[PDB]
Amino acid sequence: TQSSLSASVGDRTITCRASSAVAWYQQKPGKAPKLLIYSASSLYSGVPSRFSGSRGTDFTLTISSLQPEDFATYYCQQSSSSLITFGQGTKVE
Amino acid sequence: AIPVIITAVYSVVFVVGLVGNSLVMFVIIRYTKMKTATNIYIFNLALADALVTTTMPFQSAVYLMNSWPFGDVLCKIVISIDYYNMFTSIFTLTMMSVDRYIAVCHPVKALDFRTPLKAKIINICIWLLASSVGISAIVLGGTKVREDVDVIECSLQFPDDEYSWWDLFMKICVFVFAFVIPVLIIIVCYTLMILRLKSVRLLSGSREKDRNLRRITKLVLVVVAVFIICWTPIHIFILVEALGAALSSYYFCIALGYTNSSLNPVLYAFLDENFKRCFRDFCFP
Amino acid sequence: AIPVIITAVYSVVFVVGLVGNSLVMFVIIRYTKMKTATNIYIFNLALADALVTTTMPFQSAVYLMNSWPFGDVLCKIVISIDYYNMFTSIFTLTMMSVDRYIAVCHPVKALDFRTPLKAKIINICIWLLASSVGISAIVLGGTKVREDVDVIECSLQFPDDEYSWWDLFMKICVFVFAFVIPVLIIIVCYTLMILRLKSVRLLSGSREKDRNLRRITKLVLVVVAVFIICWTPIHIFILVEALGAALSSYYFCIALGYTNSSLNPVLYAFLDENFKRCFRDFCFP
Amino acid sequence: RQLVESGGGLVQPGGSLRLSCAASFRLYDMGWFRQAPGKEREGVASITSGGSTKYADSVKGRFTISRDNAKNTVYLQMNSLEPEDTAVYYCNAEYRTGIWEELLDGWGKGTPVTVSS
Amino acid sequence: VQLVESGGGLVQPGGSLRLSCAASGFNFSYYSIHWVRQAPGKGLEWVAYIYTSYADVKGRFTISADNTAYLQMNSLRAEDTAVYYCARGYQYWQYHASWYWNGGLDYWGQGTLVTV
Ligand SMILES: CCn1cc(CN2[C@H]3C=C(c4cccc(O)c4)[C@](C)(C[C@@H]3C(=O)OC)[C@H]2C)cn1
Ligand SMILES: CCn1cc(CN2[C@H]3C=C(c4cccc(O)c4)[C@](C)(C[C@@H]3C(=O)OC)[C@H]2C)cn1
Repeated sequence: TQSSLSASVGDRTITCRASSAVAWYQQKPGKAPKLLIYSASSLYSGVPSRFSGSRGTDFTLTISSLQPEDFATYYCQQSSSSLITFGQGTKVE
Repeated sequence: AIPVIITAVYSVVFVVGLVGNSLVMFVIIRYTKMKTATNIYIFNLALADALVTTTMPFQSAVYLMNSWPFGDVLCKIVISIDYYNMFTSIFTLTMMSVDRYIAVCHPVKALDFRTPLKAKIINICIWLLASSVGISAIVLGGTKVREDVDVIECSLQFPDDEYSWWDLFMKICVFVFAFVIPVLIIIVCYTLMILRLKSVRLLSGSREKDRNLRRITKLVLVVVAVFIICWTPIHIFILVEALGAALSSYYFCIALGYTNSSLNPVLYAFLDENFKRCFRDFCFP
Repeated sequence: AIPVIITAVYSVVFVVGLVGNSLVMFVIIRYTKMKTATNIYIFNLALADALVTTTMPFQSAVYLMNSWPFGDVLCKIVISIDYYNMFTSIFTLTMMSVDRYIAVCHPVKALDFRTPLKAKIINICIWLLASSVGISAIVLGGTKVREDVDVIECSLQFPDDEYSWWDLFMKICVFVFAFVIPVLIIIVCYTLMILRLKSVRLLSGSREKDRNLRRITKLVLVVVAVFIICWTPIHIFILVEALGAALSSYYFCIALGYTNSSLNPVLYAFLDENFKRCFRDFCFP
Repeated sequence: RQLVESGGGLVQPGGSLRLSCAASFRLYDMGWFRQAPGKEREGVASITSGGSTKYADSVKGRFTISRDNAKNTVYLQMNSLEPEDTAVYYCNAEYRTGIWEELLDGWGKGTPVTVSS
Repeated sequence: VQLVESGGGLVQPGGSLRLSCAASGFNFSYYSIHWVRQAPGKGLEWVAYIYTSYADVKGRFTISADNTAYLQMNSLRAEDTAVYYCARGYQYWQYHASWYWNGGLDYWGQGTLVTV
């Protein structure tokens, strides 16, 4: 559980409510997914510092400054005993 | 584990058979009352049966391991011992039957022909006559590796071109010269002997001598009638294989023929009173 | 008193031990893969064991009737074979332990000293060095009739005036030169080898060579330990009787020592991969 | 044999951690390997039986490892933990099944460690 | 590290298909492979991983691995049409799974279109 967000370039906050750790994935339309945040608090290698993830029970990703390239759907992946489930997905326009 | 367990015949008997044959030979050699012509021929039988007994593990390693790991020289020795035993036993039994016929039907000439020294000479010539195949087995015996399964075979080694015919000729000659003629001679001698015994059955002479004569004759008869109910299946099977479940029957016939080397001491102990007394005295003095 | 127990043990030895040791010797001789120094010593051990299992039917003639019907020459041969086996087995085990110690603690000299040709020369030297007792037993062996029970006994005949001193001297010398000193050498070698193994068991680092070396060392250790526990009761019993239900214990010790000749092929098959593979190939090609 | 690891927990930056790799006939070379999600496997420490220790260039000056020969267990001490150390630490172990057995390499299950709070 | 997915084609409903993934640039023994599909106009959803598991897809789906991974399809449904992506993760990802660690799927392929 996380739908649509409208913001301009340079505007700062998406929450994916569930308690295992989570990972955030970004997918441009018609493009393969890429990993941004792992262990819910660690930035993936080669990723700009704008994206940052914070833990209580509702994990959230914050972008310091929006960019024209930063416009796609963000997916939250959560682990369990024997399964991982991706989030519904939010698209920023 | 059945083949190893069923091998217990090859071990327990023959271990016992060697001991019995050695005891028979020792009793004949030591005691001075044991030196008669029949006992000398029995000594020859026991010597052959004790010689063939010592080669039993060399047939147990075969039949079980299906191959011969003992080499060419041991193959030659074992083959020679087998042929020597098979020839000498039947020749000595034929001489036993002829000697008994002489003793019974011709008591006049039996006073000089049945000398123990003459019996020893006859034994020596029996062993020399059996050397025709005893030495040919040494010369021709050897090991040949099978060309399709890598199994070493111990057998006679005839030339490859006409082996086919040489093996058949050798088997035919072996059968004729070791089973047919000696058994025919034994049958003729014992038929004449039984006819004479039946004719004089109602008018027998001195009872003390008659008892010993009939007792020794009924022992020789049982020994011969055990040798030829024990050695009959192997000859017939070999001939019908050369001319014409089979493997199981093959190993039973071999085992029965080798068993004959162990029953002779038991027969002597049961039937011959002197042998029984000697056995009891030696076992429990 | 049931006599078939030890007789059945003797017969099982007489067949199975002969078959297994013959297989071991054939495998060592045939395959070039199995021509190593420790395998040469194992060949010598198997040769001695196979020689001692041939005389099993002659051993079982005692304890069945308690006398010797085989004569002086066979008594000499049997005593010589017994002493040859006793000395050669322990000397070969001592040389195996020394060879393993050299291979483990002095790998630099192992390349020079552990060639199979040197192992063969050492085997001949072992057979010649143990011939001081084999030839002595041939010379002194014989049969002497008991004058109180009319029982023939096969044993060594020292001079009658000093039989008590000669008998105690020979039994003492056999105990120290065939049990005590070789066992001490084996114990020292294996203590040093265990120390070296454990010290390098921190940082041993050559996979294949170390694996093979430790496996073969364990095999040799097990063989030595089985020999130790099979030949200890008889040595102690003989020593105690010489110095100081007993007959039941006496023949159990004798039988236990003879069963060691049959367990070596089983040990090789269970504790060696190459020997097991060769046995499988020979049995089922 | 079974290889057991522990000492993995959420740690704030600059903290300290103590790992533990144990097995249950004796251990010869017992190393420590880290695997980041976006990086290949890299070794950080390797201690022999005699106590000789080798460290990686980044790990030098902050990482301490010692071998306990009595219990055949290792602890490796995290000092000055940083988010760049976020990875999974795998226990590479060289051991012998038995005194008369071959030398084998044991790989631990792996423990996750993240420097975050 | 490159990942290639193949084997997607036109399949009638109730049919069967096999998907293969190509692994290159890493030790296959030290990593696990997972299949994730995205239905058109829909979010991402896990398929299965290769130590195997299936989504509550269970029974209807079978997965196997060789340096190749094979997915077994039996009695395909109408909703099974999607783009299948091949991703690589930690081999002991379930064991490492906990409340403070989530390694994620670092490398993904390009996607394979399966229509039904
Ligand atoms: C491992 C056991 N084994 C033994 C052999 C060969 N023997 C058996 C059969 C023979 C034989 C007998 C009569 C006529 C004939 O033409 C041949 C031998 C001559 C005697 C042996 C035997 O039967 O004595 C009970 C010999 C070649 C093969 N396998
Ligand atoms: C019927 C069986 N039997 C065999 C014998 C004689 N043997 C047994 C005892 C002896 C011996 C052994 C150790 C120390 C020692 O001073 C002497 C022999 C030298 C070896 C035989 C044995 O024990 O090998 C298991 C030999 C004379 C008497 N009866």
